[PDB]
Amino acid sequence: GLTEEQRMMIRELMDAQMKTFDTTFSHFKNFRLPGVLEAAKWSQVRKDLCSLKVSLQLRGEDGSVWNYKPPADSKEIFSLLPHMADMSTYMFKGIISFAKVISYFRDLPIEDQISLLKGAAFELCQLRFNTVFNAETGTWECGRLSYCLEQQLLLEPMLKFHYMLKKLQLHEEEYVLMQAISLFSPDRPGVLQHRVVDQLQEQFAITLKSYIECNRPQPAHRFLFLKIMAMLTELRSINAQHTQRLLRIQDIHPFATPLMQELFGISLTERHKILHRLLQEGS
Amino acid sequence: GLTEEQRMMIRELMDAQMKTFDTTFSHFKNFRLPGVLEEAAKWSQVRKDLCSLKVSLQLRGEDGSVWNYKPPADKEIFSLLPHMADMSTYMFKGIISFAKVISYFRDLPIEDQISLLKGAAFELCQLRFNTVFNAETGTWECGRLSYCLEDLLLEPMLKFHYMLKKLQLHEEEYVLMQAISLFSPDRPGVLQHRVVDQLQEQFAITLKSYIECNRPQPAHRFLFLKIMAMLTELRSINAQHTQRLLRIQDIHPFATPLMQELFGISLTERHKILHRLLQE
Ligand SMILES: CCC[C@H](CC)Oc1ccc(C(C)(C)C)cc1NC(=O)c1nnn(-c2cc(OC)ccc2OC)c1C
Ligand SMILES: CCC[C@H](CC)Oc1ccc(C(C)(C)C)cc1NC(=O)c1nnn(-c2cc(OC)ccc2OC)c1C
Repeated sequence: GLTEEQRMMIRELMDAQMKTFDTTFSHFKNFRLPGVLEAAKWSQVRKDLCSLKVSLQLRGEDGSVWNYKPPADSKEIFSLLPHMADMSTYMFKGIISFAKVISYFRDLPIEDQISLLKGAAFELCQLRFNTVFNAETGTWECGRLSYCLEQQLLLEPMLKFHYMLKKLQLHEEEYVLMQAISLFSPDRPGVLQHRVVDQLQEQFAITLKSYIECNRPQPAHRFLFLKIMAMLTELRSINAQHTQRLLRIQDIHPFATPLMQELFGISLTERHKILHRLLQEGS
Repeated sequence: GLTEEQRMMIRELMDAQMKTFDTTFSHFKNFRLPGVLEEAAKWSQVRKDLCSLKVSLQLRGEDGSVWNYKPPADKEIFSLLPHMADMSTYMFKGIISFAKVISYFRDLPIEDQISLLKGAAFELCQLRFNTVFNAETGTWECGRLSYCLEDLLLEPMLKFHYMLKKLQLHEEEYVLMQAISLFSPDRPGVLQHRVVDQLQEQFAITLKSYIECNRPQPAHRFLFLKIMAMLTELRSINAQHTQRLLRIQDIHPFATPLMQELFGISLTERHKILHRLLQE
């Protein structure tokens, strides 16, 4: 059905996903939590966060449950950001390990490996979040941790993206191929090997198109490849929107972890020491 | 009305209660919380104890947020023990200060003060908890903290709080219950048996007189005897749960240093912490 390299290409991506995606978040610990007790600069920031209002649930090995309901909109809308920054950083660290396992990624120059991950970090993080997202309950089920949302919501692009993508009912192979196509974006800022990364991206897209033809005869999956490519384009647009929105919040309320600071621009390898160090460390 | 000495008795008890009862729990900080992670017959008795009064904890925040802790189901039954040990220790400190403000209590020998507090600590604590208990929601409202019961009256402690709240007692009747319970002449280790009994009788007479003077005559003709019956039932619950606490401590230590003295884990030589608090 698939060519020998296509079969090996999917097997490597699926193996990398298994080795680097902590779906139960069993190794996510020592994270911050909400404590137990210039007009437009502050207004426009709040206008977006209301759509992303979530309640946190922390289940334990003994069966107990901690549940955090967020405060209502009235500096109280930034109570969950230190936790989300710790969670995002943990997810990105798994994303970094995902790229290190891919052979086509290791052979790139070290600065291109930094540039590619810097542009696809948010996109690969939301793709993984979609696999743990529950469309019915509106909850991201992250093992011990759960994030439950609190029409006017779908107006937010990130929310509409997760519902549209979950509605496609993608296989694990299609998800990990989306991650590869997003990661190997030749037109990211700072990329040097534009041609090599572009050639790699094209082979992943062909492999995705071929895989869909071999496993989706159903009419519900008509034009699924073109739908996926459109979603990846939309996710890249959402990346630019949220990355700039995040910088505004950091400007008013510092919350980014040291690794997240490198991702935002707050020698290439000299200003990305943590990312450079993580790219040299092995699994 | 009441005699001037009876009025001064209530005025001093109310003054002590005002100075020593943090009704809003504003100073109850730095407490432990459940984390985010033959001996058979010993554990057999322990499980039967903890599963009787399982509660869920709620934490309202200054910003309006709410933390809520649901307990597990049947070494998992020990998750709320450190928090309650912190809560009981804080409550008893206010109980100790309550007795120190009473002049009739300071004039007692230091050993009798230890014996009385040792036997009335649990009873005076549940009486104070009853005033912050909501019968409708089944929740003890301790300011920022709330303890909600989990889906009862079969348990005596549970029916006690509902029956006592049903009486709708005044502040003066509550603080008189505390005095009658504190000045129990038949506590273990009490020496001044006659003096404490005479004091308890004066508190009881004052309580009976207060009810006759501030309540409708026929509707509350047995309200005093209802109160005495509740105090009798509460003293039985004391020995039952204090024995229950000794079992749990034997298998799983959780009691704070002050609680250890309260349980038996020279009367002043084995109650040095309690002795120090009575001196200051
Ligand atoms: C599915 C979306 C994720 C998350 C999981 C349930 O949903 C949220 C829920 C509630 C909230 C608030 C409003 C209550 C705080 C936020 C979020 N979402 C983030 O916290 C988030 N998601 N991705 N990133 C991110 C990561 C990055 O690389 C490390 C670079 C740039 C990034 O943002 C441009 C971040 C910071
Ligand atoms: C009814 C109101 C109390 C409390 C508030 C909701 O209900 C509980 C709920 C759950 C639990 C567990 C089972 C989950 C731990 C326990 C308790 N109850 C105690 O934690 C308690 N209440 N009083 N005392 C006490 C005090 C003392 O000196 C002041 C001496 C000996 C004492 O115990 C014999 C204690 C230790």
